[PDB]
Amino acid sequence: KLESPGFMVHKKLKSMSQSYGVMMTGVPAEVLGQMQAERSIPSINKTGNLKQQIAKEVSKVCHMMTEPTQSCGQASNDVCELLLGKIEAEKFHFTKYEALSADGDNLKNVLENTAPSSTNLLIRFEIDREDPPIVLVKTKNENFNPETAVKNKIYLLENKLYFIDKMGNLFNLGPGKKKCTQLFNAIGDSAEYSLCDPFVLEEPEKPEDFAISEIVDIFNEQKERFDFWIGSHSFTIYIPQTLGESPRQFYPYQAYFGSHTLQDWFVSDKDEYLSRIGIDKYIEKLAVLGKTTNTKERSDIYAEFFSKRGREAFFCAHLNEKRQPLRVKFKITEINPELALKNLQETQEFIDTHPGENPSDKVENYRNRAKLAMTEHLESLLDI
Repeated sequence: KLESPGFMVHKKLKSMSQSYGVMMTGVPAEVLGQMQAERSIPSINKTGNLKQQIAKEVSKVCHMMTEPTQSCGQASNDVCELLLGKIEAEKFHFTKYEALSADGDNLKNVLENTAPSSTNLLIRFEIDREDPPIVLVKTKNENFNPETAVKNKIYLLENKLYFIDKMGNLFNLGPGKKKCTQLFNAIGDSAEYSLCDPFVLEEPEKPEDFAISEIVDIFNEQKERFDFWIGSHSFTIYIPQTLGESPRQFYPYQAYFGSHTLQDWFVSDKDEYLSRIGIDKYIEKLAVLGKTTNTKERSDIYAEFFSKRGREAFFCAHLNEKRQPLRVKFKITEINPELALKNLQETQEFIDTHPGENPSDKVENYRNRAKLAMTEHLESLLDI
């Protein structure tokens, strides 16, 4: 089979990732271990047993390296870095996302206006869910420390009404000290109260329910100060240049934290499986995920596209239903296959430098050196 240089990017990336998993980041093992040691230092109690807490922290990290701990964002970053190169990946990273139009037209048209034989496209997607606060916590100010408080809640003190958002930003919601002192006393003593409860915002009876409904209306009137959106998935699609009049093919790439790595994805050939749906039908279903209000339909598309292969049935079932609305945004660039292939071969050669007859021996050698570098870095930093 003769294939374009563009397709050879995809084939090379897939094969290497299948074989070498974590080594594709190109990060030397001694660098990875020192970063894990530094990341776990805040976890260690200076007064306690040092030689003991070290062995525990190195044991956690050892556990994790055989668990699926690669995040979707990291997987996407790694693809963009390999395909675009370090410098142009950072440009792309500061490009703004465009919201996918209602039918993917804006994205279908970009594809319509590019010659399958001339161009190699990399599309990056992000998927956010709308996550507004749903609890109000009444606390006296003595035992309110804004640095520690749980996020995405509304807090009512005697003299302030605060919204702590997902980033820990503290928003004063507007009322003065007198109005807060009145709201604070009208409400009873639960820990938390709900702010979404029906016939508790529309048909209030109890004075406490009026107070609560009153805070809800204050929050809603100023809702555009806030961003309730939070990321839930990140992934890329690669569309290599075609040969002759061969049809145009897309390959989706992803990891999903706690479910599977980019390597697991490729080993399961779910990229090939989804490839067969065709880029139009894929984008079409992506669009549906964005506008729908149908929970079953929402959970189904998300699971079909983004679950570990073989778990389409329950990835988003029950507790893991996709209850909140989703929006789909994207951003697209072009690829110089010769740069991409050159970056993959620099990775391959960094991998070949590792002792080990099989790919699986190299990965173990990489993991062991990372473990050993993490221990020693932890020892040196703690004076053992």
